[PDB]
Amino acid sequence: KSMAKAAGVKSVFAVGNTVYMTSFGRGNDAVLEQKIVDTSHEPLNIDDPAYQLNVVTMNGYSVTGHRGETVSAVTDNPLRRFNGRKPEQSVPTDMLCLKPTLEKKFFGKEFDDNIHIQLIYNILDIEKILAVYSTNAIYALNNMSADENIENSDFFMKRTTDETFDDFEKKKESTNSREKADFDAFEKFIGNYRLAYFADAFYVNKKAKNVLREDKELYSVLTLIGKLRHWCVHSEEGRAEFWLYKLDELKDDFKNVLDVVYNRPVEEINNRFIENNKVNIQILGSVYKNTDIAELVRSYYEFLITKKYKNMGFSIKKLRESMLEGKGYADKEYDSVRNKLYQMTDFILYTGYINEDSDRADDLVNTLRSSLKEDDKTTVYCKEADYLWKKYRESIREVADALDGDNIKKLSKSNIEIQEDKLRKCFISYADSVSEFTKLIYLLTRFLSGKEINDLVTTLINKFDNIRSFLEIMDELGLDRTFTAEYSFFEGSTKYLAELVELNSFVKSCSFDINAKRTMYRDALDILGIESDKTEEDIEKMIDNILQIDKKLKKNNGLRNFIASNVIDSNRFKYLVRYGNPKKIRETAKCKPAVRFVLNEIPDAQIERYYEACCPCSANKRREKLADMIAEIKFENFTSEAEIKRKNQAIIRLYLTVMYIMLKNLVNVNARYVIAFHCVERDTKLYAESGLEVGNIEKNKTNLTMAVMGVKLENGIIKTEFDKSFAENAANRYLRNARWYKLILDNLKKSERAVVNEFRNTVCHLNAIRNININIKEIKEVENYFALYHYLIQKHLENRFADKKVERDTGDFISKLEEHKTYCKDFVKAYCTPFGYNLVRYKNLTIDGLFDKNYPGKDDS
RNA sequence: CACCCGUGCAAAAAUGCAGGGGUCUAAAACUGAGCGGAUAACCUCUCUAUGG
RNA sequence: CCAUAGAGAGGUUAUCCGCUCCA
Ligand SMILES: [Mg+2]
Ligand SMILES: [Mg+2]
Repeated sequence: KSMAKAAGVKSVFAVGNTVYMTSFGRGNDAVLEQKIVDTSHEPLNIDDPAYQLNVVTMNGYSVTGHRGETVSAVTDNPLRRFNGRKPEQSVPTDMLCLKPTLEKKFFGKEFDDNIHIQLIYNILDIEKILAVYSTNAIYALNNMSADENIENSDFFMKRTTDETFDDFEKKKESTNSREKADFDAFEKFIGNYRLAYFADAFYVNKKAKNVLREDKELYSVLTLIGKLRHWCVHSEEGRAEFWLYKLDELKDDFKNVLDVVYNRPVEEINNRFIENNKVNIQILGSVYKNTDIAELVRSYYEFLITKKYKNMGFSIKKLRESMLEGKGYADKEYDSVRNKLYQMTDFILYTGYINEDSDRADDLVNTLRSSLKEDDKTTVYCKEADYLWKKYRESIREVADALDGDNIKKLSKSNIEIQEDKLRKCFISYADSVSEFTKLIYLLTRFLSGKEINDLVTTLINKFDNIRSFLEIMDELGLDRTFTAEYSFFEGSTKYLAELVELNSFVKSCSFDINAKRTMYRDALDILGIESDKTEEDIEKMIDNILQIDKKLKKNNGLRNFIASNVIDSNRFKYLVRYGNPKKIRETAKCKPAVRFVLNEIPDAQIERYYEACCPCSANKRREKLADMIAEIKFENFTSEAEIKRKNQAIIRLYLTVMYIMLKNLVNVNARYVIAFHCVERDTKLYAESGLEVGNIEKNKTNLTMAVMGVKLENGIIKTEFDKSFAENAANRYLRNARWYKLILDNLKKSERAVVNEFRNTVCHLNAIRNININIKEIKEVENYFALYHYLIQKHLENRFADKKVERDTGDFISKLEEHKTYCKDFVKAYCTPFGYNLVRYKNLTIDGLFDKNYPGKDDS
């Protein structure tokens, strides 16, 4: 929407007395355009300008650019920020007024410019996007313990890298009671049958078989994840504050375990590439007679794994099926080998366009870049496809007639020896030459969904690209880039970016272990709610009897083998079994308002499909009628009678989707408050250095927002009222406003230290939705996930504060929370006060409508 | 539809207009041609399992 | 033999995140 950004004005920096401007270069690169010194402009980039200045004024610059459509826009002078209607030109400061402190921390001294602060804030944001995912992985691992009752377990909380497994093993005969339980929890964790759900991190493939890793390696993985969560959320004093940025000093055991876990896919991709694609390689070698097979395998590797020339500027898939349309290859005979035939045809087209038809590819991309309507694009594709078919008909037929029958088997067993030294110089780098930060990121991604795997890496790509662009900009201007010894990790930001993009080239979701079907069957029974009178030591025997494991399902066993054949292998069940406690997600599925409201986010196509598969007329009554089908699903104990069974068998996928969506987005909601508390700790640490008496944050979490606001606690409560002088003497720019200072003070006067402490503990340990089955029991309506999550956490707080002394404000809040079966809109802003020093974050995390980026709504005062 | 900042005009403190903000929040960037990952329907084959 | 379910292969249509090239 910003016409200034549309016209190409990437940034407006301000260093010293001058002001520099930049434009959008190639991708995320920034290129200087011109500099301003007191309404006098000296242009830069004379060779290829991006925009020109029409009139330059003290309070703004007018530009016109030709990025897309010629649009004229106006920018504002950075030196004039906070210098309007009441020394008129100075470098702007941040909202928190921590710019000098952050600069003196990251770099060796103060800087009289606002370029370094943006890089520092990007570095800070790197930690923000890691705490959300790191505490999410810890949620899954801690939840894999399958605790049935109320669970407050904390295993990874105490884990630290400073001690190795040799010292940890010394706690077996230790005379301290706490260390006994510390070791017993680890023993129970490694003895768990559900570690097979993360076989890529907990299992090693050594006919051979994949077995559980050694205890030392399991402990190292667990300690690494726990310490990453600890460092991401908390802010430790001393050298522990720079653990992620000085992972070089990790112990030998942790280094070796990181190397081993990272080497698992790379060895599977490089060392057995020929063995995995032998049939295709041999067929292509027979086709391309004149080429060298050593170069052919390298080209195939570039086409499949690296995929660096694949961005040819046109859709090879669409080209291939415009070429093959209307021919004999659409028959039902070739679907058994389509997966190889189509890919080999794509490789043939890609090689042709790379080598001999590069000019034709350039002409095609030029024509496509100026295309008007959809009719033109398909016509150009049809013409190119006609040429490609007339050129490659014989080769395609030769491939197709040698891709069936005994020939596939013969080429699948025949040995092929190939000089591979050419392929080595293109193989993706092993763990030997890959940095510990990226290896740790890879290890972390083993414990979360594939969608979050992509999101976590890509955000890191963007952040490191921004860091690199900022660093490059300050080298052109002659500024200082050299970080202090604490943060020297960022000097190699280019190589970290390269390693991260290389990792993203091949990263996939977590992989199960083939010997993990009995546990998944039991888990599916628990999730669907099928119960048996048999004990724990007999249900396993019954599962072994039915499976007789490579499955051998007996005849006419009914739901017993129906589940084993149709619900263990489902992708939805794979997603849900590693996320959410199986014996708990059934009870929360009984919340009719919760399932009814979550069904609104489900696509109107999925809803129609599953309504047509259960009932035999508006969408609202459709959703309502299928919501109670999801809620009260039932089965047997372990015409219409079979019909009501088939209905519940059909509703299984929608049930699993509903549960997974609810749990995932509730954890996403909790991630915001995890980030907020991390920020509170970090900013307390920063303000402590700047010269502000912040007190002890651990005792009272509102100490930051009290010291910044200027108030203090005496006799347990604040004895200071509103006075306009306090607003203007605030430590940061957020609280300089009188009305919001007053509102934050008012909400702060009705909070409790213990309540805020437990809010912090519940947000960090994720207990609010770990005991979701208890805290969701009585809800009248659900309006959004903000409301649902806050109801859950308020119910948890009331449940624990049942017998402890609670003062008038919290008592009134709990009374409201019990009278109305919905979250109390005042309790949230009462216990959200530790974020008051950051007013925008505080308002985002208190009133809904402002909470969600994708769901804007009206804000009430 | 949040917060802050610039300018213009009523006005004694804020409103109305029009803009900017990687240095505000999970939150800087318009269009076309594509690439990778993930999800959700529909069509056609193959392999399943439940039922009449 | 028909109904339903779930997987694998190939396409089609939305959607989100990131990246390359051009204007
Ligand atoms: Mg904690
Ligand atoms: Mg930012």
